[PDB]
This record gives sequence, structure tokens and C-alpha cells, in this order.
Amino acid sequence: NSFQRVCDFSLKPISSQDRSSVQINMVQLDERGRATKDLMIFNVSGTVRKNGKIDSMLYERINEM
Amino acid sequence: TKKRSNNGRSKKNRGHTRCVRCEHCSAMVPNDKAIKKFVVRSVIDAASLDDLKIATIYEEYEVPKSYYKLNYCVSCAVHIKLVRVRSRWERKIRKEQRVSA
Amino acid sequence: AVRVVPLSDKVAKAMVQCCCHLGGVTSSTSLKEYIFGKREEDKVNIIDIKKMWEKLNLAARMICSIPNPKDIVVVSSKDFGRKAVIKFAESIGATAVTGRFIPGSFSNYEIKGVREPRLVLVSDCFADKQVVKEASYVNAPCIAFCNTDNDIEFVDMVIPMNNRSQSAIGAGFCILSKLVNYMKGNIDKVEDKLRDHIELYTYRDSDELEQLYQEQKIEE
Amino acid sequence: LCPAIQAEFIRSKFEENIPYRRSVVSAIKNIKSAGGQGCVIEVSGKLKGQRARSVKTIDGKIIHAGQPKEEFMRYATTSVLLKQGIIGIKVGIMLPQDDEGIKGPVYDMVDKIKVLPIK
Amino acid sequence: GQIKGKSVRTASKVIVERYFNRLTNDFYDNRNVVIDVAEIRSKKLRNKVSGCVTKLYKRVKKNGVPGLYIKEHEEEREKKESFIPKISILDEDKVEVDEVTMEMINQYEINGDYVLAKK
Amino acid sequence: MMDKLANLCITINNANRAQKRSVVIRRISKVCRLFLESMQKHGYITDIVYIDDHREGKAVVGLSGRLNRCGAICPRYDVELKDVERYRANLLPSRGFGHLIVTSSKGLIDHRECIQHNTGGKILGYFY
Amino acid sequence: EEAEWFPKTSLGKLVKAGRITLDEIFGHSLCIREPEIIDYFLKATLKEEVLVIKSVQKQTKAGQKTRMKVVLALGDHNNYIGIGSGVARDVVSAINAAKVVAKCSMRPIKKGFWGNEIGEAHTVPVKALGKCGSVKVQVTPAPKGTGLVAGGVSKTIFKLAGIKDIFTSSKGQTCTTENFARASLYAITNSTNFNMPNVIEEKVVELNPILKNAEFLIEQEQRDLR
RNA sequence: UAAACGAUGCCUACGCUGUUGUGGUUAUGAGCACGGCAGAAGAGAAAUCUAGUAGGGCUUUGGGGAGAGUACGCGCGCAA
Ligand SMILES: [Zn+2]
Repeated sequence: NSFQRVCDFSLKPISSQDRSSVQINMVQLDERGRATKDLMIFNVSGTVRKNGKIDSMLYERINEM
Repeated sequence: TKKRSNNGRSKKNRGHTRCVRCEHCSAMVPNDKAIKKFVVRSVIDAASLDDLKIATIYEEYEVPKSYYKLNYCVSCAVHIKLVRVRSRWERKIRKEQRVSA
Repeated sequence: AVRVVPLSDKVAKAMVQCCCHLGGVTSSTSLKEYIFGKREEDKVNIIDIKKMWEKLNLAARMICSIPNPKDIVVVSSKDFGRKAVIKFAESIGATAVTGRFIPGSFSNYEIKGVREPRLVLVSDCFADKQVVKEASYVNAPCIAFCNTDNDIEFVDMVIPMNNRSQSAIGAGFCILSKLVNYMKGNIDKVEDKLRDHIELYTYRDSDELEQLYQEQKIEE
Repeated sequence: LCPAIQAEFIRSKFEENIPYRRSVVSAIKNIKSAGGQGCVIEVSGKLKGQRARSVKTIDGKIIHAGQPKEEFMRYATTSVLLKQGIIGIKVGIMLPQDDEGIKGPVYDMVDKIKVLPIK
Repeated sequence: GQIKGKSVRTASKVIVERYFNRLTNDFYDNRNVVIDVAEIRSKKLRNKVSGCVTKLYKRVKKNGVPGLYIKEHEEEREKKESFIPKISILDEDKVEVDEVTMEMINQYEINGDYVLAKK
Repeated sequence: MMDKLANLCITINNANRAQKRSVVIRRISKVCRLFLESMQKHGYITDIVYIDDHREGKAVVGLSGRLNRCGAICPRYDVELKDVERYRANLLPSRGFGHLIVTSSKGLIDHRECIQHNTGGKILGYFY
Repeated sequence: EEAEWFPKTSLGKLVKAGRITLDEIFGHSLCIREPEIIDYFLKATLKEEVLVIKSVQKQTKAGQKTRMKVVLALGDHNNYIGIGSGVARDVVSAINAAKVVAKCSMRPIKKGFWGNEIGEAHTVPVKALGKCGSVKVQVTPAPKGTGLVAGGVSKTIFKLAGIKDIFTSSKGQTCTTENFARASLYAITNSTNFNMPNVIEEKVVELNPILKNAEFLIEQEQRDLR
């Protein structure tokens, strides 16, 4: 439904109006370092983006994984 | 409304400053507010140096210079055109002027 | 650890000759994590090789995630760094922009010829500031090559590298091209074709190209 | 496309005691719908009180200068007498281009450049 | 003032991109081509267009005009690029470099014929 | 000197707005401990450590994504059980969720427990 | 007489092909930049109401130049509302302009219960505040069967949004109709995005539908070309 | 008594970055006290920011223009 989108980095809902929200998709590495059909997916709000804070935060979470 | 962040003067962390007198009209102006101008002028004009070369008794001669610091009040500086009115974004630009001769 | 396609000795050598590791004198709180010491003679900061390879691998990975590669848009609005983009995009199937990026050209329907992006790539993002700003209106990620003096708000993946020398620009683009091809199985080893490609990308003056033409013709 | 007709539609509506605004808006629709590429209408006089004024309206394309004005532009003027004085009306219409030469000129304006498409 | 005006420069720029191979260094050839292809209704205009087009053609054939893409000279520039440089960093396998770089070489165990910068 | 229970609240409110996950709080009292321990029972904060520095005291805490706001009331008004719903309607956003904390002869308790135990007390603070 | 729609944007291609639903659009926070997208789903159902008409003036050498400014709401009485302003030489033209802005700023509005979850949801979930210029509005949930306790302008907005009971309070210069309209729309919007205790567990994840349908769109690229 | 003005009360908090000063101290990496400057984010009717966040404590003080900081009484002062 219309009310089920939540930001991964700031843990609050994203409103339908936010032009600066974006979704980031990345592939997963294969054995011997090649590519695969499976995707990482992140939903990120505009508030982090206006500040500049997203650069470091994403680097943290790829390490967490 | 407040036109300038520094109130048009360079005083900060002080109560009171010495006054000086305007070169053009002798009005009193605070030292930290007065418009300042530096001059380094030869005693002899450029149009005479070619005569000096035949007039002097010495093998070589260096002309003496004269040195001045002048002070002006706002009204005089604007009228003599040392400074001019500027637009709302230009007002913020600060650059050192040339020494006059 | 992060799963990265292995380093190989000639590749390592290559980047060092290309002077990738020479940063500037200034530094930024965002970029401290990539520096490993400072030249006592020069006050130049030196970039960590192992981290450079990591973020280069991370960039490559996400370039592979987007189908219909035409929707990837590569921009670089400067000579001294022009031809690199023009070849690089062809090596992956992306679209490109070359001159001044007409402001509004992602936002406004009336300006023709540039596709709605799904991923934007930028080199030396002090110029092309408009591109980083404008992608933010259309939900696109951004990947940039960057140097210690400069800092950006909306860049998701900051690949650290010298961006102020024609030796350096060639090295980044040449290597990344190969990785993306490798990850897809289009090539079998990365050391295959070093001096050929890295030279092709490297910028040259008209005055050099005159000399090289005359030489080549004499040899022919 | 005849300004002399439309001006008399206007003059009628003044005597019918209908607002100038509504009258002029209708006239412009008729002129445009019939295919005119633009028009100008001006009303002048003791129109809304003891102080006289003129109100001028422009729509689409109108030419003022040179020989292209003599072949594309058509004008009419009239006046209506009322209890307070005379109100004057000016109408001008720019004719459409017409390849058979009935509605307007055969040849389009001298300054227009068109480049042919490739096979 | 002998400036060409907007429609004359626009038509000039479009014709050189649309028909490039048909044009030459000669005013009379270029005048023949614009007499052939264009709608232009006075010799006064097409004398000025062919004037600007033959002013461009020198600069364009002399290694290009920025803001004027010609496929024939995109090909010429690909030929100049295919005239590949035989200069090399590729053979510079022996190298000297600073201590901080030598320690990065140590901390990542990078093999090769590196030396400390003798400086 | 600032009130210690006020200082606690502003420290976590600002850090939450700045999107930090953890903070150090610099001056701690007995009721500050009990307040934090209340927020842990209802799952608003996750981890608590206390540092015994011999200089007053200090705490390190992990914030959850569920915390929107908290605050202290000063002064600490006395309330009958008849009065508490008035304060509940003034402070909290909804009738469905959130907590108003009251000190009593039975420790710190929330506005629901007041009905269960049949006791008023003194008003202390709130969170949602 | 009518004009067929050719989608200018990538998302526009998906809606015309029939590969997407309006909840998916809102759910993924996708931009809307073609009014036709809203028409496609809601044309049969949208109501509108004009909140204010006013005249504005610019002083010139010749005299005052003047224009008509119109502000209105689009909504469906169930879930959707959007607010739009336009300025033109003519009151009709101004309405046409305002409608574009409204459609490009539609939002879904969530609802809840004053007490227990019996029957259908009927009020705002949570007490919230909205600010615009000098005007502040606060909304509070209300028992079923109280109706809309609301001032002149804001009352129309709650009705179009499909809310049945509310309590409202207000502060500032509410004579300014544009500020009062925008502030009240922010108040309900802020209530929908409140971080409810359940929210963290209700979370779901999916790939963006524009990335998901890339294959089809690449076929459409070649179909348009060939 | 002053346009006795940074027209911004006093203690005490929580708070982003870069740069430049003054005085001590230094594992030479930095700190502590007192400043200037330039952005950001929030805020505000805007201009702008001693103005961000907040039921921390205590004092002064305003309530549409005028008449009026004037009349009468009182206290200080040689008078003003
Ligand atoms: Zn003077």
C-alpha cells in the first residue's frame, strides 16, 4: 500500500513528495570475483543527502555486511 | 534597518578610541573609522629629471622623496572621489588600494 | 573483508607510474580515511593503494546491476580529460555527454537528446557541479572520482584518485572499463592489454599529434 | 477575415448596452476561429466615466513595418454615438497564407527561411 | 556594421551539417549549391549565406570549429587517433619513488623493481 | 547549575535529531538512572553502561529507531489519580501509545500502572 | 476532439503499458512529472474546490498591470489530496494552471482510531502540527461521531481527504488563505509519517520497479527505433 | 544624564566545518582562556542570525495612536 516505505539509514518513513529520495541497487560478486543475478537494494531519504552524510554511512553498512 | 555588520568601523572588544582631524575640513573623526591614504611623492617632478642630470655637481644623484599619511571624513572621501557608492553584493569586497605619488 | 577481484603485479606497477597516488596538500574530514602518510619534502598527501582498489571494485560491482546500459550516463566537461569518456562508454554500452551540461537537461522535457538517468558518472567533480546537483531531482545514484582538496554532498561512491594530471585520468578510466567487462565474463585476465589501452585514453596535444603523424608515416 | 464586418458587430453591442470587455472577447474568438493568424482591437472614449481612456487588445501575430504589412494586414474604423459622446473603434486582422490566393497571399513572408528535409 | 543576422547564420550552420560533402573552397560552387537546395527568395540573402558558408569551410576543414560537428571530420579525427602514439610509460618498469610509497608497497607486499627516490 | 534531569533530555533529543546512535551523558543522579531504566523496559533505548568516575557520574547509551521525543517537567507537580489524565491529554500525541512517567511510593510507574495500583504521585517526565 | 498522450518520461512508459499501480508509485516515492499519470487512475473520481480568487498588481510607468491568482484543492473523498496555485491574465486560464500543480503534488493520507480498532478507521492517527509562514495548525484525534470541528478553509480540506472526525486549533494570521490551506495539509501529512511503535516490524523491502522492468523498457527502446 | 548601542540581562547546558589571531603549556600530534572571519543546517514576517535546541534557576520590563514621561503629592540637590 501507499504507506510502506521506510528509510534504511534514518529509520523513518519517506513521504510521497520528496524529490530528493533515491533507491540504490548493486550486484553481488560471484566466486572468482565476477557478477551474478542477485541485487542489494537500499532506500535513502533526502535529509541525509542535503547534509552530505550518506557517503560514510553507506561505506559502514557494506562492511556490516 | 542595519546596513553593515561592522557598523561602518573597525572597533571590536573596546570602549573608546582616539580621534583624528580631516585633511580637507578639520572635522573630528574616530581613528578606527577614518578613510586613510598613503602618499610617496618625489621632491622633483618627472619633467625636470633631464635638467637635473646637467645641473647637479655630484657624479650621480638620487632625488629625495616625501612621505605622508592622510585622513579623511566620510563626506570628504565621497566628494573627492576616493570612494564611491556600490551595490548590495559589492559592499562586502575588501581590497588594498595603491600608494599615491 | 570485501570480496574483490585480485590485484596483479603489473596492474599495481601501472598505477604508480601514472602518478595515481599523489594527492594535494589539503585534506578533508571525509577523506582522512584514505590517506597513508605525507611527503616530508613536498607536504603532498599519499593515497592508500589497498583502499583505492577496494572502492574501484565496489564501483564496478554496481555498474553491473543496471540492465539496458544506455541508461548509465557518463559526463566530463573538460578537455585535458575529454576522449577518455568517449571511448570508456563504448566499452560498456553507456551514453555520454561531452561539452557544457545544459542546466535543466535532466529536469526539463523540452531539452532534447539526454536520457533520463539511472546512474551518473563524473570525473573531477569541481566542474560538473551542476550534474551532481541535478541528478538529485530524479532519484539517481552518483559515482565520482575525487581528490583530497574537494568534498561532495550527494556522491554515494567516492573513488579516491589524482584528477589534475593527464597521466592519472587515463589510469582510472582504463582500469575500471576492464573490471566491468571482467565481472560479466567478456575478458579472461586483466593484465591482457595494459600499454595499448592506457595510452589510447591518455590525452595529447595537437602539437604532439602532428609529430606522431609524421613519425608514423615515415615508419609506414 | 473582414474587419469592416466585425467592427459593426462591436458597434451594435454598444447600442445594445453590453460591456466592452465581453463584446471584444467575442470578436477576437470569431476572428481567430475563422483562421486569422492574429488581430488588434482598440476602443477609445468616455468609456467608464468623465475621464476618457483607450483600451487596446492584441492576439497572435500582427505586422507593423514594411511591405509585408500592405499584403497581410486589413483594417477598419467606426464610431458609435451615445448620450455622453462618441466612442471610436479600431479593428485590424492579419490574414492567413493561402496557396490558392482566396483568403490571403499565395507567397509567405519575404524573411521566412525553410530548409528542406533529407531523403 | 557588416554582421550577418540570425536567420543567415542559422541557415549557414544547418546547410554545412546537412550537405557537407557537396561544398568546396569556391564561392561560386557554394552559391550554386544554395541556389539549388534553398527556398531563399532574394539573391541579396543567398549572397550573404554563401559568404558565411565559405568563411566557415576554411576554419572547419582546418582541424574543426568547436560547436559544429561534421561526420566527415569525426572520421578524420578517428583517422588521426588511429595514427596511434608510439610513446610509452609501458617500458618504464624500473622506477624510483618516495618512502611513503615504498611503505605502501611494503604494507601491500607489491612485487617489482622499485627503488627509494634518490632525489 | 542546570537540573540533571533536564540535561539528560536535551542531550538525547539533539543527538537523535543529528542521527547519531549513541551518546555520553555527563552528570547523573539517582532518578536519572531510574528514568533510563524505564525507557529500556519499554524498548525506547537498547543498551546502558554506567561509568563510576568518582566525579559525579556518567552514562553511555544506545538509542533505538522508535524514540521520537522525551522531556522532563519542572516543577514536579503533585497529582491525585483524578488529575493524571488531564496531563496525559496535554503531553502525549495519541490515546494509543507513549508513556507519562510518575514517581510514587512504589517507584517510577506509567499512567496505565497508576490505574492498576490506584495511586497518584508527582509528575516527572514523558516519552513517545 | 482530444489529444492522445505520448509519455515524456520513463515512468510514463510503464503506466501506459499497464505495468504499475498507484500504490506502487507512492510506495517507492517515485517522482510524478506528467499530470496524465494521475488522470489515468483517478479521472473518473476527482472532485475539486476553489478556495480563493484574488487580484494582484504591479506598478509601471503606464499604470497598474494586473493578474488573477487562484488557489484550489483536488481530492477524491477517500485517500488522495493535493493543493495548487496559479496566476494568469484570465480566471479560466488560472484554473487550468492551478490544476497542473495540484496533480503533481497528490499524496496518500493514512487514518486511525480514537480508541480500540473496531469498525473502520476514521480520524488522524496521532496529534501533529503544521506550519506555513506566520500560521500554525494543530490536529488532534476525536471520538467517532463528533464530526469536523474546523475553521472555514481547513474544513473543506479534511473533507476531501476523507477524514470523518477531528479536533483543530490554530494560531496566526489565518486571513491569508494560501498559508492556512498549506499549513493544514502539512498537519495531516505529518501525522501519517509519525514513527508508530509497530513501524520497525511492519517494514518490507523490494527492488525499485523501474530497475525491475528494465528488460521491457529496453524492448520499447528498440520498438520506437525500428 | 547620553544613539552610556554589538539598540541583544546574569549564571548554567547541548550543539557542523574550514581559516586567521593573542598569551601560556606541550608525547610537537595538540590542548586551555580570550577573539575575528567565511560557509552549512535549522530558525524567522522578512532583513538577517548575540536570533539553533529546551516547562533549568532568578531579577528588570511592554500591552493601538495621541494627551504624556505631562498635572498633584513626596524624596534627594547650592542651583541647574
Ligand atoms: Zn572632511
